[PDB]
Amino acid sequence: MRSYLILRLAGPMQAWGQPTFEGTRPTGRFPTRSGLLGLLGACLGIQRDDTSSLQALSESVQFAVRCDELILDDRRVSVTGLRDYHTVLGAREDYRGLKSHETIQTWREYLCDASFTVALWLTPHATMVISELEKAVLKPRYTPYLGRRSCPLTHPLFLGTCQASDPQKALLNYEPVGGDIYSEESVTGHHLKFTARDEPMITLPRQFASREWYVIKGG
Amino acid sequence: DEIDAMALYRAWQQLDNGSCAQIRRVSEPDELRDIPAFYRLVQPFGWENPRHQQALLRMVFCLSAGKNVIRHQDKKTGISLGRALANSGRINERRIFQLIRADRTADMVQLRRLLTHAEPVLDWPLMARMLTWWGKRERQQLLEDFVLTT
Amino acid sequence: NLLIDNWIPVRPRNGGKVQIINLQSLYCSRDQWRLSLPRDDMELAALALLVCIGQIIAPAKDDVEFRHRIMNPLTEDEFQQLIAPWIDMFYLNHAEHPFMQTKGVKANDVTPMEKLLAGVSGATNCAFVNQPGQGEALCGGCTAIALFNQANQAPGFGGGFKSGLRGGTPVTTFVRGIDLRSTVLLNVLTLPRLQKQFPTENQPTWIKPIKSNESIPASSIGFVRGLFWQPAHIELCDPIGIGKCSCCGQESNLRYTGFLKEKFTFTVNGLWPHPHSPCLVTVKKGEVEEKFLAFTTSAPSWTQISRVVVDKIIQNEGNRVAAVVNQFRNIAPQSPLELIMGGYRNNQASILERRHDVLMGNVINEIVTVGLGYKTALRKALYTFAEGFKNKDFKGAGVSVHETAERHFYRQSELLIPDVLANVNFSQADEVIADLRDKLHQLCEMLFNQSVAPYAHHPKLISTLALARATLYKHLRELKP
Amino acid sequence: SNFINIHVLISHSPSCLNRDDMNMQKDAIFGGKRRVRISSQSLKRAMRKSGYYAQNIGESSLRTIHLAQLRDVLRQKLGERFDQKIIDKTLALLSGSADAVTPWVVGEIAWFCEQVAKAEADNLDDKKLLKVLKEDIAAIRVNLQQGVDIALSGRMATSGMMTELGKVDGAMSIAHAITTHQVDSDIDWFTAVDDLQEQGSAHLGTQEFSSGVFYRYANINLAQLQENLGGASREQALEIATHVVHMLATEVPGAKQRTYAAFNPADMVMVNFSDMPLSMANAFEKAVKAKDGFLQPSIQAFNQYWDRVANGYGLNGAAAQFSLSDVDPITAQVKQMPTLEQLKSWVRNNG
Amino acid sequence: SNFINIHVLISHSPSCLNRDDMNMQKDAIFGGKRRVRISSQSLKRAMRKSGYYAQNIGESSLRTIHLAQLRDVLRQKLGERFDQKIIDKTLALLSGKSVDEAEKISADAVTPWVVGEIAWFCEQVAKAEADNLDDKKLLKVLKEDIAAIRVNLQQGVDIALSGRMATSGMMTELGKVDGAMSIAHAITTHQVDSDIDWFTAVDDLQEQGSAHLGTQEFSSGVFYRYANINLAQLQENLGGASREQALEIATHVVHMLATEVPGAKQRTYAAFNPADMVMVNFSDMPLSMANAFEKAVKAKDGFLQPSIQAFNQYWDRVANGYGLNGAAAQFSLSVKQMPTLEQLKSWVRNNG
DNA sequence: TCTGTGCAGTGCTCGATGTTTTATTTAT
Ligand SMILES: [Zn+2]
Repeated sequence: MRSYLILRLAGPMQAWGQPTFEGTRPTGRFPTRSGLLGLLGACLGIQRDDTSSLQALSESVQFAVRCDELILDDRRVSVTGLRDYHTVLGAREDYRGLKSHETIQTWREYLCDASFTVALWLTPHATMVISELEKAVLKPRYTPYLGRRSCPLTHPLFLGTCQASDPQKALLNYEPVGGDIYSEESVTGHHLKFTARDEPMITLPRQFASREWYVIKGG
Repeated sequence: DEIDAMALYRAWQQLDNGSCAQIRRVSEPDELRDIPAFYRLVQPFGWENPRHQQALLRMVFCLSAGKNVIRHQDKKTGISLGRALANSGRINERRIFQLIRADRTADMVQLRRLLTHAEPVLDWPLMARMLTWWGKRERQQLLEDFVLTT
Repeated sequence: NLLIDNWIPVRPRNGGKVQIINLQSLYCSRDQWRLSLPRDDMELAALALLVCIGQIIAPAKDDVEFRHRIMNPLTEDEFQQLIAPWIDMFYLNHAEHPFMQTKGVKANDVTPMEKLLAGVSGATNCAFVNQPGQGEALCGGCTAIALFNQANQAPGFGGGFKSGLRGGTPVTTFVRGIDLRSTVLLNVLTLPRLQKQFPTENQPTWIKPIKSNESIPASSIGFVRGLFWQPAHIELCDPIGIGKCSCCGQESNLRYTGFLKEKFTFTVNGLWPHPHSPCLVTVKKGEVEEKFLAFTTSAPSWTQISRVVVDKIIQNEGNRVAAVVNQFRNIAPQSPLELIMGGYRNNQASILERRHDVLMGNVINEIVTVGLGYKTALRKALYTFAEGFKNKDFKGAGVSVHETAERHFYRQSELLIPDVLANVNFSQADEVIADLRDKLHQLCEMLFNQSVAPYAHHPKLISTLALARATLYKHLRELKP
Repeated sequence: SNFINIHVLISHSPSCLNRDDMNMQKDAIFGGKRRVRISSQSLKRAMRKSGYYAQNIGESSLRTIHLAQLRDVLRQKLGERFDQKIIDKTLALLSGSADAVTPWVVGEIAWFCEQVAKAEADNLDDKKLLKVLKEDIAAIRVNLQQGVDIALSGRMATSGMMTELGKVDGAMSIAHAITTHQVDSDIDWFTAVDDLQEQGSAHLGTQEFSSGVFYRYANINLAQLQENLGGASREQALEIATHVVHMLATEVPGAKQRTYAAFNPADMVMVNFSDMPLSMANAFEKAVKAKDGFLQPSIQAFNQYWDRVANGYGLNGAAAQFSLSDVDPITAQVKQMPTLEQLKSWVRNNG
Repeated sequence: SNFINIHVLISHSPSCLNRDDMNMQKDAIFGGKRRVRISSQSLKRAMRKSGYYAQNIGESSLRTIHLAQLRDVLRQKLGERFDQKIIDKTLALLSGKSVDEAEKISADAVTPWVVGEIAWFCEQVAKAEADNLDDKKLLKVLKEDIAAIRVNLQQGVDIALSGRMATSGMMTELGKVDGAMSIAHAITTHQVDSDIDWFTAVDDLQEQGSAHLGTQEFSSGVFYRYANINLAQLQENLGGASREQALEIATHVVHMLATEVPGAKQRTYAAFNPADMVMVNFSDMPLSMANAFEKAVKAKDGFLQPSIQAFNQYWDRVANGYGLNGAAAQFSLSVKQMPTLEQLKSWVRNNG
């Protein structure tokens, strides 16, 4: 049995990116690999130019994300999408200089009434220990948020720690149970995969490599 | 669980002239709470259950326009209220707007005035179902049915 | 040289590290490769390049040989034989005929490499939302790929710059294989069909240049001149030394940092029979008109199964499959067929949206079929509203509410897809599809109300609104089995 | 603790404070019910462009950054990538005893060092360098005189920042503001009477509007604020934070305010320190029902929620609350402030 | 203090002072309760079209979209000062539309016009072509002194107060005005369930029944009116007027906000009621008192007394909680107390 | 000891222009 660090990602608004080079900023259904690394990298004091420990975090940690349905008054509330018409005045026209446009337009998608429970474990050749990752989520250095800085948390990042055989068995200890799980480690009775391009290329800033979740449906 | 709309329709139809007149002179739905004849009419339809009270007030207040103003006609969904008001060819579209925009109690007052004018032929259990909820959705569908008929 | 030296970004089919191979290593081994770039649109551009290359160097003489080369890699001797007469046309840095370029471009300034990076620039918001310096130094492979992408999939740089033969932003549709080698071979028309496809000047635009302001009959263009068509006057600059490519992140001896361009126009009359794109068939007057498919006001896509969505739209909605797809169906009518596909949604030079499915079942078809049904129900209802809005002499965005709502349809329903796909199996299929219907039914009502909400308390529009909502529920009722 | 949480409940009269590209009020689904929304970016700009901000943040004492005093630490920071010849040449041409240095200052100067290092190698100087880097030099000089604004709100949409360390986030994080209650918006059907037209108007239109008791949430990263102020003190950071508390209570977006005029101050302001910053939005996840207004039940729902989860969420730490209302108070663990100024002083004094 | 906040509590007898597309009373949800509403645009038009405005401020602007009709008005009004050719080109440059002899020429949208301002412009146009100065450079010159243009708004003050935008012509660049007065929609301090009047029209040639039967919504209500004036903005909008000039204009707004009532349905409902409480307060930041009535006022010997009381209590709560100490005065019929409105107005005229 | 015409040097606004769109219409 390995040690797991259990996290809770809850808030009225979330955003988990999909590939884009456009003014449209799309969200997926559950947290990304890159987004979870960034969240951890925020709790730790990692700066954007520190590629060394940026790569040390990525090589040390793997995730498992469970989608949690909001239950209210014994009624189920579904996750909905939200489109924000987001404008910027005096936005940069070039990457150097002070010339700017009057108005630019962007379109940003959010999730509403979404909540997630994240299982976290160490790779066989990890650098850090779950003990110091626990410290980081309890006392973050940079401000933690759900995808975008405008999206605060309504529940503490830290949920618990535990020991278990597989990520599914670990997430079982924490209500609410029943949601679909996406894991970096495969579990025995499941064979479905979820393709994604959310593996941050750390040697190539703001670029992403293809990878795959192992899909584990809830009962 | 659900109000027997036709049973209530029949009960109102074979009501004695006295009890009928006592109910008809009401000027708004809440005044039915002052009428003894009203309680006896709706008691076998679940009045003592608070769940049914607001619905029964609307239903009976619409009926109170008269025994012969609302003519029930069986399905061939069945004729909705919106289509039935348009079928009369007597009601201006502007009065339908004013009806569906009106707030509480005032809406029932204006509705009953429209029923009096239109003397509609409709599916009464279908109208009762509409009166049970009477949400914003039902009011918009009323107006759209009226318009789609004309 | 694209036929000789390494430039193809690959990694093992289920392996790890990226390695840069050459065309011979691909054609002459049972090694399983898959393209690997940071961008899906560039992976598709690369495959298109490879396919167009394999289309001129090795068309099978018959279907029998076609099936043979797929199961059996060529020998290095056969490969060298086939590529021998083509080496002269695939030089990046060359004296008189650079690959897809034009020597002697008259330009006052040097155009940055980002302009070939399709979407990194193009709109006034790009500098604010995108990461800078993606095109400071491009390797040889990425440069050729980018050039090929600009000539085929991307819109022109701006005024005075022309787009590809299929038009601006066409949808490219390839038959998918098990690995890169098979996929390339699978999309090469055999010699017989090649002749039936193209019944001319068969020399490239960078060897036999295009004359300014000339009118060109489409039938007067050879298949290699068309497949490797270059509508723009572009000339690369002198590259630089060893370092990281700012696009792919790989090390490269030569890295380009800029290029020259100039306004250049002409006219291709008629429609060139490009084999890589599906098209729409319309009959105006007595003549038959064809239009290559493109993501116009929406880009139909779902996570994990976008290729299936696009496939069904072609299969069902006057759409016709690509010629390379038509070939595969004839060669193997009973074999299952999935797409490798991509395209852009654009506002002239600006790229608004990218949708690409690049990876190397009947329930999924059923799911997509159901999805498109609700999509169509929504469109007919809101088009009914938009037309009535127009006929009522009203102005504003009310005349296109069916466009926005269609885009929102795919994005809102995409959120349902992961859970649907996760629970699909033999016994649960009918149940999860039924639940999907209820969800999509509810979504259509929500989106209808949302699209129409800004025009509440417009009494003159009540008959238009009522007709539109009645239309919606009529089509929604026809969808429940 | 490192984080300051700021919670505001503010009631607006009929208005349209934030709208989209169809001129409809912005909204959000929360707890399955529609809430009117004022976006993060709208709220933050109302603060950043306000007069109060220009006077207390834009004209701060820590505003100015002197490259002269930073020579030593810059000399050792860039000393392993660059030698003092270039580092000092750069430091002087940009301007014409410091302990620490702001991260973006190091990174942007390091970029200028890369340019002059390549300038000496390419064997060009005089005006040629100052011609090429004319706009770039002008850019950083402006930024060196807006240090508190940059530390608090982050860099501007056009800043001329060049490096990754130049991607400067704000030390304060502002959430989207949403109503505590469900809202069905009203519609204003309007005319425009033409002075030269006899029959009817020259234009007709509609405008969506509503009231709303909004919940505003913001947090401040103190260490980040200090670190981006060249290593300022906790006290100096707490002084900045006092201004944020004031603005989140009083500043309102200007949209539609000329014709709807919803110039309302907050009725409840609460500040609490923590190691983990949390929004108390789930106090209203079950949408607040009206009982003699929405404001009183909202403050009540906010207080009851705090009493229920604060302990388990680790919201032990200094907490204070200001309120215009006499609603039954939170747990006694929260110190009641009778005026806003007393609340702000409580923040200056570290709680 | 740059802002002058104005607070009015005014009670109306049964009436229908402002209605919508279906002739029903305008309303709004505030505190979860329906309030009867009078739009700010209705208030502003009632003031600018009033006799008091005409006597104390001057001429209201000309708001129109019909340039062909405007063309003819200017020719009749500016004919003895300029030749018809100059008048036509001036309108053409400002509106961005071709002014010929067409029966119908339409602007982009409804736009407020000031004759005196147009008169000032055609001077420039005349001098422009006289000095052989083309239109592109004429615009460049005029953009250099917008204050000289804004001095003409002293002939059209309602624009200086309420603003102007244009999307075509030189008005895009030269006529952009951000109004100095902010004003809210008047809402009732209490919940209202509107009354309905069931009426008939008796036909003198019809002995049986009436020729028309109908219904008309109406109600009473104690309304809260709020407005503020940005003095510095008002001075700038008047081409650099003095504070005394701005203060005097503000004083007329105070008077009108307390006495001017929209004319709608007044011929048959006659709710000609003056305000029962007026409150003026100088501040650095605009302050509305609306949240005094977020909890809807319950009746207690009327709505008026408990409304004024609710206003006073909330005023103290805000002043004590936010430590506000801007000058303030209060006139009432039911903080410096003013026995008469006139004393209140002198107070404002004298910078508080 | 300040200032004047030439620059060099360029920061621009100017305008014509590359492309390409359409899908519907209740219930009685
Ligand atoms: Zn590369």
